[PDB]
Amino acid sequence: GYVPKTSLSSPPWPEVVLPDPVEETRHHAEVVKKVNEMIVTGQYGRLFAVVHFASRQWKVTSEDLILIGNELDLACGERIRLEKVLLVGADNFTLLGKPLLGKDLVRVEATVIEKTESWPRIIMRFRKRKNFKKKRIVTTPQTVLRINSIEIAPCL
Amino acid sequence: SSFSRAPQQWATFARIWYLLDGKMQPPGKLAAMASIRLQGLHKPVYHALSDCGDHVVIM
Amino acid sequence: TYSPLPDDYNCNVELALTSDGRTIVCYHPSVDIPYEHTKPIPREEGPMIEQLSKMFFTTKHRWYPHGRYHRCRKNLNPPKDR
Amino acid sequence: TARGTPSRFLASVLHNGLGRYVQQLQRLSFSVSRDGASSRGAREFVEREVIDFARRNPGVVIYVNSRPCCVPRVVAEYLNGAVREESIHCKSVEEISTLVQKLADQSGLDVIRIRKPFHTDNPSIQGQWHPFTNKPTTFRGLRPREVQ
Amino acid sequence: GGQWRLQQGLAANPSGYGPLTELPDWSYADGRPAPPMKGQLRRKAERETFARRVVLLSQEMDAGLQAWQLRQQKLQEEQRKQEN
Amino acid sequence: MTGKELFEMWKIINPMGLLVEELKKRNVSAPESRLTRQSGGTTALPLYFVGLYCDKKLIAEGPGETVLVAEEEAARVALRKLYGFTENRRPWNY
Amino acid sequence: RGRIPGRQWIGKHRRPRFVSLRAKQNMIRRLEIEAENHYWLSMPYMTREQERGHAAVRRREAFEAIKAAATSKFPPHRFIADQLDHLNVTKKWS
Amino acid sequence: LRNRVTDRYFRIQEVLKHARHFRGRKNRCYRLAVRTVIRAFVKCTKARYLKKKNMRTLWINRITAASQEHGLKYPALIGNLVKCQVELNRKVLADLAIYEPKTFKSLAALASRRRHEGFAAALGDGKEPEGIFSRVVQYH
Amino acid sequence: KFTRSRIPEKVFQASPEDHEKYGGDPQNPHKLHIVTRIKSTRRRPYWEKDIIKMLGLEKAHTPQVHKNIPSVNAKLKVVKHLIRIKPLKLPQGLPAEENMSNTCLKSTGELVVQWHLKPV
Ligand SMILES: [Mg+2]
Repeated sequence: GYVPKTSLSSPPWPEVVLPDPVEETRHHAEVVKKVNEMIVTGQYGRLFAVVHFASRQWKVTSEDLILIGNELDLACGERIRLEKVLLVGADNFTLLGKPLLGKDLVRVEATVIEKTESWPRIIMRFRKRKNFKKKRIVTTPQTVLRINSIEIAPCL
Repeated sequence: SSFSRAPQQWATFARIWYLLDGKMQPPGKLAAMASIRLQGLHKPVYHALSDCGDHVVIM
Repeated sequence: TYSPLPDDYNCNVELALTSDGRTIVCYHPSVDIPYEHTKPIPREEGPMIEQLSKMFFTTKHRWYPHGRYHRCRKNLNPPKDR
Repeated sequence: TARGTPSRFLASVLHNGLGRYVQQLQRLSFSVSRDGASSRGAREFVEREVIDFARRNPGVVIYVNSRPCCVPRVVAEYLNGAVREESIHCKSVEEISTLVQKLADQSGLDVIRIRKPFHTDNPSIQGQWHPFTNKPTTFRGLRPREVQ
Repeated sequence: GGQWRLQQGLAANPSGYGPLTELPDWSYADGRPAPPMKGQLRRKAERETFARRVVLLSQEMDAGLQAWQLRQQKLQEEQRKQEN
Repeated sequence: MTGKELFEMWKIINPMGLLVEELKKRNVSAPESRLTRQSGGTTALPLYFVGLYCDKKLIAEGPGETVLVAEEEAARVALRKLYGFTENRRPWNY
Repeated sequence: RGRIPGRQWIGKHRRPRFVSLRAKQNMIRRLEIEAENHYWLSMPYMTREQERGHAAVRRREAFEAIKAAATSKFPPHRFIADQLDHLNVTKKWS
Repeated sequence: LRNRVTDRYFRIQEVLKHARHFRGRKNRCYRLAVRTVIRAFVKCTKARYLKKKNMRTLWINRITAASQEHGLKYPALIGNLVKCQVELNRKVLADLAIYEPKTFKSLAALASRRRHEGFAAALGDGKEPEGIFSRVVQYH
Repeated sequence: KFTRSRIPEKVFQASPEDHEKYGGDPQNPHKLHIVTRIKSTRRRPYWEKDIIKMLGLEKAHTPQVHKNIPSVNAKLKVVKHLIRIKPLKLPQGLPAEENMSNTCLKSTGELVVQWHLKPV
């Protein structure tokens, strides 16, 4: 099945050889241990987190503010835990969920700072030459939350 | 990181100089690369209103 | 020896999976610029608009003034974030 | 519309949640009337709900003034100095209660368009992207086509 | 990439069924569970109605088959009885 | 002080001098300014990333419009790192 | 130059339309779906005789509910409490 | 003139207030201001769909920029992240690219890793062991 | 004239090749169809619109369970070009009253009776 070297004899892309599964799993374990030791020793500063709240994903950090477009049925100043954290990251390492990280791994806590109504939004419908004109004013409830802390535990 | 506000902004919105060599190169592919760089579409901070273009020198 | 991406720029990425395989760990320490990859520190309206355009690699149009309407429409106390 | 209206950025009065939550509302002045069908709901609210609300929110001073009025009103004064005046004219007890609770839970910041649904004072932890990130460095820092 | 999700058996839309959406979005810092989300309650009601309809249809079809079998019996032993 | 910068709160002059003094106290060789990266050197909008190297080891680097400004900002960055008030430092605990 | 007489897409001389590989693939995908539909419809569970009357009771009960809803249409009740509550519009204090 | 309108001033002002920032007589004459304001409100209503569409387009453009910086294409990055079962959306991906370049480099490395695992699986089609990252967590 | 289409019966007579391809045994046929409207009734005949409404497939991509009986099959044959039909599978059997509230219809067409939302 030999083919002389021509422009089309071999694919343009380079040939990649993935590491053997056994040695690669050993390396995986070593890297996980290293990152776990970093967490144990607290060798991280600010932590950010991609957290799925409401229906969206927010990139979040301690002291951050988030505007959820609805009432949450929570008294202002009440503390909450955001449970759907997709990603937690530090300066030197990041942990990715599949698709969600563990509760024992990540704890993101927020506080319901404010409950408000959005500024009036105009919904205008108009069709030319049909006497079709309509106007509506809508104020969507909103809650402002402040993300107090993002804590990680050595559970890798 | 840890930069002051003005230096950080300058570094982020600095315009870079790229060099293309057109010898035996298709003018269309050269133009595609040059247009991307000129628009700044190669920058993650790209926005049509940010004037994030970069200089392209084609020899 | 396999590396998904070159490690000569930005952080050195090392991917891993926890034993349960339910979470990916990424170790990406930043790469410092080698000292050898560094150099030592060295030690009228028409003509004006043409000079400015040459200096800043722009067109003449932006350097012309604007009317009072636009000047007073411009917001002098814009909201500031961060 | 947004272009015809002022806008601001999401913010808190004094980083209201970092150390401790502080109720931004501080004063509630209810101008009510002894007589007048407009302030019937206001009178019922003063009778049945204002005391409970006052004891629930000890940080808010409530001044109930009953004087001849055609349009009963509630004036909410917040810590940041904002004053919001609302009409409780011909509003039922439930409507007045919901309005008062909304004022209590609402901050003094202007109710205008908010440019971003989020506000970070430390957006970057790994370093904000600049053109020289993800760019390899060359030996002796030689720019392209440099001879020496 | 919904085709890959379909192949793996997940919802083509990640916003569909799955932990990412059906799990509670939050809980009290004390650990107390949050009240069920409105969307989750509606989805649970819809799945309950779907399951109840599935059961109803299957039971109706089984009952119809049993009734048809019983009718065929009745016919067979009748035919035999007036044959004898 | 949330969101504030070290030298936004504490005005200083001669950050290079402060850095030299601090490194002398910490028994580290005096920093060497070095041109790590540059762009548009001859233009009216240059960028200069200047790094401070001690014992051929990068301690910090800073951007600027001119080389002097870049060096001054790199000194500020090095001071922030030495004092542990980096932007990505551990957030205050409440 | 290059005019299409009259209106595009309607006249005798219409603007030519050409099928792209994208459209061909879309149509093929839909055809595959419909072929699978044919397969899954080609295997009935019960026969017509077996199904005869197996849902008659439920259908009759559903129509009985519909008829009851239709025939229960009748004006709502009226209450002295509702009539007298209007006197509260002039409720005052003392 | 038994009954006459006395609020016409305020009725006109309800529109002129929204028309104040227009150009020409459209900000002064009601006969013109009303038409312009109706058009402006209709545009504002219709602009929410375009706002969402343009936000997604901008996120895709920025993700493409970052992926090209790391040597990948946007389709490859997105598809391989999905295959890795990382459900980061385009907004968050663009935010990471702008503000967390090292995290985005890690994500691009993961996407390329999964892409190469898929290529290896296709090449050695059969019952060869599944790629380490290719393995999919199953939820029940 | 455009009229209602009479599909020849031979179209709905599966072959062994089809059985192998689609994984369905001619004996022991499936009891219930999962039907999803994947096509708009707009630009289609009013009779197809009415059949879709009868089957309750007004919302697109919303699965509906139907009996695999000749009459429902006739309606599905009428509107087959607008719908996707799959066999409902019950790996754990029919849901019981105890687990009626924990069911979920997975994209594979299986109505699992336990939905824990936890990794296996
Ligand atoms: Mg024409």
